[PDB]
Amino acid sequence: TVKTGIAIGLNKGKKVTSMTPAPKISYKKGAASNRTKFVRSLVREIAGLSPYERRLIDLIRNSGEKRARKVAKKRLGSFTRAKAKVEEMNNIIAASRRH
Amino acid sequence: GAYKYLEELQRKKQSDVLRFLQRVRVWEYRQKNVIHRAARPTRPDKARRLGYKAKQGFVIYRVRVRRGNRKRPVPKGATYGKPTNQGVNELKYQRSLRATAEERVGRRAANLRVLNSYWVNQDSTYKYFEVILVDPQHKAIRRDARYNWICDPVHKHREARGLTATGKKSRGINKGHKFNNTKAGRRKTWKRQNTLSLWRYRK
Amino acid sequence: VKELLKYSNETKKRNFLETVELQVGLKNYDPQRDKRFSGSLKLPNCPRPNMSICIFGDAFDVDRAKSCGVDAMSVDDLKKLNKNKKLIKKLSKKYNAFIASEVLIKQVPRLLGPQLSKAGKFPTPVSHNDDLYGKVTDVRSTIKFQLKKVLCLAVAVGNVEMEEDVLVNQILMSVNFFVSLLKKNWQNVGSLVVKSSMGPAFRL
RNA sequence: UUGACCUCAAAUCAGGUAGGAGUACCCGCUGAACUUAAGCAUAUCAAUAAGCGGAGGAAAAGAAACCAACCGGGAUUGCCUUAGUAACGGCGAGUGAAGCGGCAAAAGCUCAAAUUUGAAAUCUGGUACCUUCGGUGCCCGAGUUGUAAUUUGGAGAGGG
RNA sequence: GUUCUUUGUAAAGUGCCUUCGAAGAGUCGAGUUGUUUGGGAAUGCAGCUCUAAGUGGGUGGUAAAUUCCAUCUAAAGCUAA
RNA sequence: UUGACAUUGUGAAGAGACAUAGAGGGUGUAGAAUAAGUGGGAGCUUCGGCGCCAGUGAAAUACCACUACCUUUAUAGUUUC
Repeated sequence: TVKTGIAIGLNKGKKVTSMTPAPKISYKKGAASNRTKFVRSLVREIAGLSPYERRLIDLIRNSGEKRARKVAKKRLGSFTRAKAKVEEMNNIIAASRRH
Repeated sequence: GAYKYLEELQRKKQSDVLRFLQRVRVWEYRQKNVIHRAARPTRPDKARRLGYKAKQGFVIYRVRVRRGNRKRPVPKGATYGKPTNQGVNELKYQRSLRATAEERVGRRAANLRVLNSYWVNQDSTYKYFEVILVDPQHKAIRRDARYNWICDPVHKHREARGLTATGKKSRGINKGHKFNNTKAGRRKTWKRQNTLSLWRYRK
Repeated sequence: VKELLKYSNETKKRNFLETVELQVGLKNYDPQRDKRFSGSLKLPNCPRPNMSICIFGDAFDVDRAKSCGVDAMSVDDLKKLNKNKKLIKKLSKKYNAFIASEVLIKQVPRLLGPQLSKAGKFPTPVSHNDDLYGKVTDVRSTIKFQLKKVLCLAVAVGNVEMEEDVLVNQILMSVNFFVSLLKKNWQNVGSLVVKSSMGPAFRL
């Protein structure tokens, strides 16, 4: 990112020649793979949903996503987990009911 | 492998399928004893990540533990102190149900050096776990450069101390500024700063 | 995408059985409420002709009366102030200017209920006349919401070409998606049912 | 009818192992009161004594889901400094750390997650002899609801 | 130091390219109950209810939306001085 | 003791929203008349029925996208008690 070469500034640091080596294997622990993608949707058609996930999709198709994030946040945890949860259930509403 | 499948399957317990299988087996353990030997492990996927090899010396156990909290054993409610110190039903425990169950099966089979265990069932009155123990008596397990540490007296009753996973999470033997008070030997470290040490010379 | 189905491109030029020139509507899906703030109330500016012959009532004076007979409709002056005062409303909309705001005192008695006059809420008075004519006959789409969460407008024609009307519904997929308030729901570009006035509807 | 499989049994069958002691030093759970605040109810004492359970000669721990914001350091511990500070607190009495710097001391790793599948190649016990902490023939069973070989992110493997 | 069996159609190490590349779930977290603490919109820890994901998740000592950078890899274990 | 939730499930009736396609009726006086009612409309169509350049009102009809207000009007799946 390059520094200012001085004590402070928007870049508080020293102007040194960067080496930057090949990054670790501990960076792609969020990698899915064909092994997982496969089984994940396979066991999902076998297990399916639950009672909270049933009235969760009928909350979106009946009301909205602002209201469905307002339920799953008290149903689960963070607003970050709520964003991810609704993305999932919407690819099941569009790609199952229409496709 | 069946492990990759069985593993993610036991993560979606919120499904109607697992809750039927559960209802059957939970009643089954309920029609047994409080402590009894289980012939075959129900989760060889979770059992194998703990360290499971099918053969002589591998004792699987089932525990039917009660829940709730710890009611102080004072007759009538007899206390004697300060109100902040005078609690009764708002009393808990510094240990988890998991950890504690392992300790009771160890007072039973003391010739065995228990490994760990995992959650299997639970309704409301009881909680259920599937324990794993190893017997350092068999030459099969006595030798082998995989379990040698067990046969030594340094691994005699790991659950009684908390040298086990659940006990090391409760005992807080973790890295961090949040686990600073109890990094390793809460009391030793406590007593460490509570020590007034002076050299031959007073600086 | 827009390159596949008709939408406003190719496919529906084997479906029409009419002799006249009709304008097609484009239905979109955008969840909004019953209040007075959530919605896309703007003016989606199109580039090329929509051939919707909505005859005007352009009244200009001096050198603005001459630059009114090429791309625009009716050519009028400042003498035609007592022209449409009676009962005649043979104009979908009008268009005044800098020399017609002083003559905008006698063209107000018969244009109140509907309001097709030249006010200050929907752009009518301009000194650049032969510039805003390629925005009213070419059609700069008129919008104004009612009570529910759906909305139709206007693009162009289908008796022309393919890559000349693919830029007409291009600055519309980014115009009813921007003014569309932050008080809306899941996807501002979803359900697409494109019905003209005789044939079937194609979806994307 | 004969023979298995699953699960639960019986014996003075075989072969083993457990309890109790001690408890100076270490690892848990439970848990005080006195005292102080010139009273005393939070608080402090104290996360102490006793009590209950577990070890060894040290013991526990440990190779980061760490500490940092450096031109970043780099498992555990101990000592000097930090600093009696940051913070805590009838913001009261009081209580109360850490990274770093210096240094002693210094050690690394292995299991699940994979088709050995052109081959359960792996291991117990009996019994024969022996070179007897152990080697090897022969016979059962374990065990395929998964034992060797290989590989644990710092990678690394199927291929060439 | 002296001496006996060839370890072996054994294995280890490196160089180039391709495909890939699985890293522990009634756990994490959250609300709340209580407790310990230097921990202050909650320091850890246990209870009960809810109940996760994979360009993911933990943490950046003030809660939160929002767009980001750093930084590692829990939920298995073993080791002297 | 009282409420709440976990434990804690299978149905039946009765009221009942909803996702969905058809259908249906509302400004009483004028305009022979069925108006909160918008945009396209001179034609959609082997007819021509209305139209319509026309006309009246607070407001023009088949060609009607339904973008609608509305239906405790019939249902192909779930729902609160």
